[PDB]
Formats: sequence, structure tokens, C-alpha cells
Amino acid sequence: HGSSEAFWILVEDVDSEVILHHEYFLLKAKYAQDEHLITFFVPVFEPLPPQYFIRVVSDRWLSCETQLPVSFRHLILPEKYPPPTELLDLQPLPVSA
Amino acid sequence: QNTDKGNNPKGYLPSHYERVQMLLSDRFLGFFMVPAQSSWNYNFMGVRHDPNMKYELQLANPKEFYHEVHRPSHFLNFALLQEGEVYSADREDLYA
Amino acid sequence: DFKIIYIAPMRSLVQEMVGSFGKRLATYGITVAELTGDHQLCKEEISATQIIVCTPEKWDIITRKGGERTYTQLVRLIILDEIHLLHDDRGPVLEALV
Amino acid sequence: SSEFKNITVREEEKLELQKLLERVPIPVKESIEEPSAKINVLLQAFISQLKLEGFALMADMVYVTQSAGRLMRAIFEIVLNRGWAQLTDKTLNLCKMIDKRMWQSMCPLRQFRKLPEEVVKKIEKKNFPFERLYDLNHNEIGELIR
Amino acid sequence: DLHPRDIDAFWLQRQLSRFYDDAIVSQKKADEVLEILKTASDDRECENQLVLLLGFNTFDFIKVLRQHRMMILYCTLLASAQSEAEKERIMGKMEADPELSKFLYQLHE
Repeated sequence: HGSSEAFWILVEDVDSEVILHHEYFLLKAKYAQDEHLITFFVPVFEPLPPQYFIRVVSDRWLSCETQLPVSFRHLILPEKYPPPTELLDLQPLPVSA
Repeated sequence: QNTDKGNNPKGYLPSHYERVQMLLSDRFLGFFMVPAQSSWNYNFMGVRHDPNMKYELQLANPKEFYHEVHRPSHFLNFALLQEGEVYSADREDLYA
Repeated sequence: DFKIIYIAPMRSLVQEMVGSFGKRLATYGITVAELTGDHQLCKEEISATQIIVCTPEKWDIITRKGGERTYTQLVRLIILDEIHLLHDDRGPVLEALV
Repeated sequence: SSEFKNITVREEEKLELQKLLERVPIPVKESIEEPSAKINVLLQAFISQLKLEGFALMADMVYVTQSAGRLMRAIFEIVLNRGWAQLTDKTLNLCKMIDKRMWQSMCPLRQFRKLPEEVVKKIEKKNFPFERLYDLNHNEIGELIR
Repeated sequence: DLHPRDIDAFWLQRQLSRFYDDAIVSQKKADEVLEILKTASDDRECENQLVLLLGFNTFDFIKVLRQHRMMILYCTLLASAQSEAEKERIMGKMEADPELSKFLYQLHE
């Protein structure tokens, strides 16, 4: 393996034809045998997909791929938030108010 | 009750089926389930396919028909490089 | 606190200059190595070694990808072996490097 | 690629190229007297480890594969940056197939070059999935491969 | 875009009725808006009286009331002039101001 093993974290839709989030992941030799928290943010579109897929593939090794289906079956999305209060174009307030 | 696997078996009428309404959708998305241990296409691995075979499933997307893992005899039956690269070309990979 | 780049034109000249400078600078503890492999292996080999023996193209692809940027304030000496490679079709690599 | 703009297919090797074109596993849409079909089957004859015979053809193969490392990595980075997931799976796999010099349906134990190739071809002969080998013991592996 | 011919005697109440479904309260809000537009020192305290009376809602109408404060007021006073002497009195008051004389010209032709 050497000093490091390089991986690609590819997060893609149900069709696996758009990468919603790719990122490089260096698994360094000091930090094998322990969990790496990789926090990222993926977009979710209005035809709510059944899954995303996280493929963590090796950058160097053939047939080194772990796919994980992030399933959206029991995913309760938050409500589409109310619109912000508008700046009503008030005539600007003198301090005598 | 049918056993005649031909294209015109006996007792086969067009009252055996009725066309039902089927329509398409942009409004929702479906998904796929592929087998877990192997993949789905056994048209090249035809002897490896039994009708009484057992398979688990996998929430994945299916590979193409002519994908690499579906025709392993096209990629795996190669003779190994035995006394190859001995009269090859000297070219230095300068960038790699 | 320092790195020395030895840019030699051919790769087997580089692989024997690694042995020559590894024998001659052995009493100093100086790590001589050859820039090969993927870009992560090359930035690890730059971070680990002092005499970095490479082709002009390998050092140029490292400077283009940026894997020496943390150690160019540590590069104090580049040695362009066979600089009449400026006449070669590999000439633009050396002209870009210099 | 424009790195292979001077690769021409000479007639003195065309017969050998046909013996590659009937054996390379990815089909080639071109005819073999077009140079792109030559670069195609030379890359696929490299990854397949087919033994070539013409000196010009082995030299063209060594050239197109030493360019193919960077060229396939550049295709992979273009395709990854634009976000195409199927093509980035194909291109990253083809980078690793050019680098490791094996097709991805072959055993992953060919990337460890320290194994005997006879036991690796015994593993590929007994074609189970590679992930089956994880659950077995060192006795159970050795008697599954015999 | 608001013309003096567009403002009639009950244009104000017709515009308040888009926010008040009742008609007694729309009539009350209309004559309250009329005395806000009339008994006003100047612009911003009148517009603050309008957002005090009609809320932070109805603000596009308060914008229209503030932008045309003299046109809406004097054309509503002229169109709701029930006497004829009251009508020529309001028109004589409007001829003394060139902005109101401009609205008076726009009312006729």
C-alpha cells in the first residue's frame, strides 16, 4: 500500500449518471484501522429519489469499490420553509420617530 | 398447463391476455435491484445459470448487457504473458 | 531544511544516479530517490528525500500538478544534467522548468 | 488523441492486427486500416497481455500505453469534473486497468504481483465473486481453490 | 400609472375593499385614510399613519397612497363633492397649486 491509499468518494443519484458530490480521500498509513468521518452535503431534487449511492473506489486498485445505498425510503424531508419577510419600502425612519 | 416451448403452441388464443393501461412518469423515480453476489446477465455465462438457482438481491444499479463482468470468458481466457516483453521496445515513461 | 533536484534526461540515467548519489552521500544520511509513481507517491517522495533525481518531464508534471509547492522554498539547487536536451523535442520541458 | 496523430497503421503488421482484433474484448467500431482502430486494439492488447510480434507494433503499443496512463487520467478528470458517473466509473476503471495491466474481470489478486499466476488462474477458473474469499478461513480458501 | 380620472369618489373604498371584506369597515378605513391624507404634516408621518391604520400588510396600496398623496386626496374630495359650491371650492383650491392644477387638467383632458 505504501504511505497512503487514495480513494474517491462519489455520491450519485438513483440513475448513477450525475455525481452529486465527488471528493478525494487519503487513507494515510498512520490512520488505518480507525474510522474517518467525511461530512458533506448533497443536493436533493423535487422528484425525491429512492436512493443516492456512495461509491468509495480506489484511485489505484482494480475491483476495490464499496458501494453503499443511502436509501431515502423513510426520509422525512423538512417542509419547504416559508418565504422571508420582505423589505417593505418604508420611507426611511428619521430619528425623531 | 403448457409445455410446448415453441412459437406456436396448441391451444394458444389472443383471449389469453388483455392489454392494460401503462403510462410513463417524470414525477417520480424508480430504482433497481441487482443480484448481490453476481450480476444479472447470464447470457455469456449460460452454463452457470440454473433455473433452481438461489440469489440474494442488492440495492444497486444494473450493469450493461455487454459489461465486462457479464462476459468473463472474453476477458479471462487470455494466455498469460509468458516470456513476453523480452524483445519489447525500450521507451522510458518520462512522465510516470 | 533543503532539497536538491537533479534533473537528468533519461530514466535509467536517473535510476543509476540514484544509486551513485546514494552511495556517495551515504555518510551524510542524505536520502536520494527517484520521482516515480502517482502524484501522491511523488509528493511523499519529495517530502521524504533530499536529492530528488528525476526526468525533466516528471519534475515538470509535479510542478504543474503542484506537488512540490510546499517544498520549493526548500529547493535550493536544481542540477540540469545534459542541458543540451534543449535541442531535443523534449526541449520545451526544460525551457518551461528553467 | 493528438498524441497519436503520427501513429499510422502500416500494412506489414495489418495481419497481426487482425489477430488482435479477433481477440481484444472491447469491440472496435473502426476498420483496422484506420489508425484509431490500431491504437484501440493496441491498448486492449496491452491490458489483455497479448503477446505481440512486430517490433513496430510492440513499440507503438508501449508508446500508446505510456501515453494512455496520463490520457486516461485526463479523461477521468474531465469526466469526473463534469460529473458523469457512469463514464467516471469506466474511466477510473480504465486508468487502473492500464496501470495494473489487467482487465477488471480478472482476479484482484493480480495486483499483488507476488502471487504465482497458476493459483490466480485457478481462482479465475473457479469463478465465484471475489467477495466470497473474505468470509472463508485459510483452510477454506485453500480447499476452495484446491 | 395612476391617473386622476382613475380616482373616483369611491376609488379609495374600492381599494380598501381588497383587504376588508366587510363594507362598513372598508368605508371606515376609507374615510380614515382620507383624513390621514388630508390632516398630514408631511410625507413619512402620513405613511407611518397609513401602516399604523392598515398594517404591514396592504403595503403596496400604502405605497400607491404615499406616491400619489395629493392626487388621491384631492381627486377623491373633488369626485365626492356633493354640493356644487363644494365642487367649485375644491377646484378653486386645486387651481392654487400647480401640482393640483396638473391633476385638474388631467381630470378633464
